[PDB]
Amino acid sequence: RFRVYSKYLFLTYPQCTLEPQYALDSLRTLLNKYEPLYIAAVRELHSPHLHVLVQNKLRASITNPNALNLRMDTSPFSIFHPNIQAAKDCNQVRDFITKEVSDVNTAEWGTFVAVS
DNA sequence: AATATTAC
Ligand SMILES: [Mn+2]
Ligand SMILES: [Mn+2]
Repeated sequence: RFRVYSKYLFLTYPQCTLEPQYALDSLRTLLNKYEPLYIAAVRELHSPHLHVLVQNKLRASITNPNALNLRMDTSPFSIFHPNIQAAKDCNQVRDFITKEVSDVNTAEWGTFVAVS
């Protein structure tokens, strides 16, 4: 039985290559009930993988482990599944994934929130 | 969970 109940989410999509911008744009509508405040999306192309950090205005309660899955819009139309965690420190997470980044592979939206 | 071994 899986439950993530948090305002702040650290997503990881292994073996995933989605352009960070489209991952950001569609995760923003998937999460729109929780009013996303800030989103950062970083593709790492050295095990190719996505990291996403999401700061919402309301505590998101996620109980469907597939609710955030993403599908390519071209062949082979693969489902991409994330590790979904509550972020223990948004500053540490942000630091981790932006350090992992070229600035071509990054996508931000909104104003970063200074958690307390 | 459920990608996968990536994930503060
Ligand atoms: Mn990484
Ligand atoms: Mn870890």
